[PDB]
Amino acid sequence: LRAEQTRATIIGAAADLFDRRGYESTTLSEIVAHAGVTKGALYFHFAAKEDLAHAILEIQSRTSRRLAKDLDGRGYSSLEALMRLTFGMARLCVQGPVLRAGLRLATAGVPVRPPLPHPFTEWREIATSRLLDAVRQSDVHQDIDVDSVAHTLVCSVVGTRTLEPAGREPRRLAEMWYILIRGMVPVTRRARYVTLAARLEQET
Amino acid sequence: LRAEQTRATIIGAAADLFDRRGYESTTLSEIVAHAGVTKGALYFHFAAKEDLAHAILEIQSRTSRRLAKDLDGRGYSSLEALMRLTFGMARLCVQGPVLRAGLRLATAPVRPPLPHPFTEWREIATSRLLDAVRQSDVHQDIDVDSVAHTLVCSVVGTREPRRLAEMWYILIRGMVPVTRRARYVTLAARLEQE
Amino acid sequence: EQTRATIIGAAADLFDRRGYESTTLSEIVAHAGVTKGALYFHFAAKEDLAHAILEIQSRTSRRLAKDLDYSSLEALMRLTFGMARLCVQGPVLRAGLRLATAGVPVRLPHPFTEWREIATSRLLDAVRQSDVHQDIDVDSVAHTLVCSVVGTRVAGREPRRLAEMWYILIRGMVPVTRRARYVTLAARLEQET
Amino acid sequence: LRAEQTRATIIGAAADLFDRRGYESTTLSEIVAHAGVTKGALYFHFAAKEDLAHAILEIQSRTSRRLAKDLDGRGYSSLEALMRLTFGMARLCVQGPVLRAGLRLATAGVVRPPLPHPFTEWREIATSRLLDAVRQSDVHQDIDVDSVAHTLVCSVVGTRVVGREPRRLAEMWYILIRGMVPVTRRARYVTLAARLEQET
DNA sequence: AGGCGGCACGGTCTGTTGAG
DNA sequence: CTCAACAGACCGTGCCGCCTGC
Repeated sequence: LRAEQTRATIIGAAADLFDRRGYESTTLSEIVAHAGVTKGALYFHFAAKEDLAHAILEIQSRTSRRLAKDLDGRGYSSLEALMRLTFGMARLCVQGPVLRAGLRLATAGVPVRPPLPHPFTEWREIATSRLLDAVRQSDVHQDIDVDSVAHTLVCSVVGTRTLEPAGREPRRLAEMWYILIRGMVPVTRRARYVTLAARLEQET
Repeated sequence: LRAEQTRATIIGAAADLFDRRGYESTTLSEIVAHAGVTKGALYFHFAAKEDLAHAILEIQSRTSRRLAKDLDGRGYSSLEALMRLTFGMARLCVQGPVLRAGLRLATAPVRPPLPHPFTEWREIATSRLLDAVRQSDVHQDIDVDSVAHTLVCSVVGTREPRRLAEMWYILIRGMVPVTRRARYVTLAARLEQE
Repeated sequence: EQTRATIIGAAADLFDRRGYESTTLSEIVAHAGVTKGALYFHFAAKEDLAHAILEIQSRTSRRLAKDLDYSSLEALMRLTFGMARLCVQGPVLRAGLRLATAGVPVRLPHPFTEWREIATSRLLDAVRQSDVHQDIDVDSVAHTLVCSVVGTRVAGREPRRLAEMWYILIRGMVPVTRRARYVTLAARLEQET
Repeated sequence: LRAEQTRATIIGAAADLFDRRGYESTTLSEIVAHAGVTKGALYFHFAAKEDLAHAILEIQSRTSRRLAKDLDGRGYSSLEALMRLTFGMARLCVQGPVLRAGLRLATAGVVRPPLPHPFTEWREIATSRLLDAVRQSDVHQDIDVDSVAHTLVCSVVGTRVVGREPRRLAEMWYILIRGMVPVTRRARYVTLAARLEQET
């Protein structure tokens, strides 16, 4: 019946088990423990734990797909919506147990279920195709890089940060943009983005 | 240490399998068949599987101690020694897999009390990017962190070192004074291939 | 229902080659077209499926038993070439043959002690009519008669595998009197198509 | 090699459970406890339990060739060999479950050369040894050897073991001499066949 | 520094029964 | 005749350290 809800009950806890322990360390006895289900109830929705990793990566590529287009519509444009794009994933990497594992389950092991659209080329091209918009609007410089800044961006956005608690993850991201707009914005409206960066910290 | 090359060829294949697979993805089955010796010889140089991910990181932080002292033996500027160190610590993670596994192991667990590479590399910059402020090659206002948090996926997220100097421009155009900026900008693009 | 004969016939082609025990209840459902909740309204067990596929065999061995209209020795030799033309006719019977060989969760009488006890009655009654010698160990015959037809493949030539096998018995069992009366009754039963 | 003392302990208890419960039911957790080893001591000798088939049917096949070199040119005829050989398999069909499992695995392994296959290796030794048993009497000049080949191999099944084998075979041979052998050596070939049973 | 062996879970999935 | 969930061993083997005759 409505026990289709009793399916993300393990995903929201297999991600916390994926992000903290890693992939090849998450025992299915441990995953099925942090949930409230039995060894066979997990198999009814997932063939292998490789199928629990390729489906948990769709909950990431589809939760940033509806936050990079549905977030638009009205308000923000070019290099102004790129900041709000990050200050929201930075929240869901803290206030959400799911997609903070997808950032790790995309470097320490790619899933093996066809097809394989890698999420890094989904960020090193959603930013590039939006970074290209800032040159034709005088929001950034014109002599700067065109493709060497995108892979530089989705990079410091990661920064691993695990090592440190999830309290300085959305607030250190504000320092990343603080240094970035120093070598991009043509100085005139440089403080127009610092005013936004220092205020996007404590929200989603 | 005479015929100790037995353990010198174990970590050579142990690092290649820790890179083209993973840590636990690689078992002792192939790691002794891909190397070329029995398990009875493996347990004469190493105590366990974790002692490999403890003898590989301690050769990654042993190379991060030789090249770190080879730039302080000439006469570089503190900011110059820091930026010619990120091009040296990136020309090694492209060729040899014996040091690429340390890039792969220290991500998905080091054995105590060895200093972790992330904690070490992030404090190598802070110590260097502070004497680079005492020489007034870096402004005093900007917080020095500003560290390896940005120089992370330089090789992870995968000409290639051209991406390294591409972000050095964005840093110098912000933390380095506008006068001494013309030096380190053209002295970082001076050579991206060596 | 009609599906009662569906999850038992499609489950017969997946029983012989696989070996029953190695046949998953998932592939049975997938190869029958039914559901995993439809099987358990008609069987409720994979053990109850074996007893269900042997009952359609033992009740077709006693359904061919209603043929007591020739000589008592012939009302048995005709069953031999009447059984070889059944275990090749479709997946059924063969799946019952494959199941009876290995572990049989039977109980429908015994798997083979019905073809050894009731395939000797239609032979002992052929002794009191003097088609079989009265001074032979008759129980020693049925215990060593239900093989051969089991075959060394458990080609396609099976009647000749049994016709030139029946001849060995009709030389030391059936008297020299009516010996050819059943020798010729094998080359004529050797032709099917 | 002490492993030979252990590898023989595992393969023996494995064939005992193969003879009774079959291959598709022999629990691996029950073998190591029925033999006296551990789950890993078995893996050092057998990866998967398909190697408990190419190691059991390897003995069943080699012991067939070891019961042919003892009867090479010993002095037996071309039919006296198959007579003292059918009671040769009657040995380890009761005294040892090893070869007893060999005369049972007719479904498992369904096929991979150069495995002799326990039926092509028994139809051959029957057919290619009756070609000389049709010359020096013993076999009539009309009995198709290729037809009794598929009959001779099945017949060794005998009983429920597919007792009751070492005595059911005696009647199986006595009822087969009368219908294949001349009436001059019919009472002479059943001679060392009624006595060729009171010990096997 | 051997070949042989000790336990234990890694995950895959099996034949099953309560919601409605 | 259904979609759901149920526990449980099924077989691999991974990783180690006991006494072990090639």
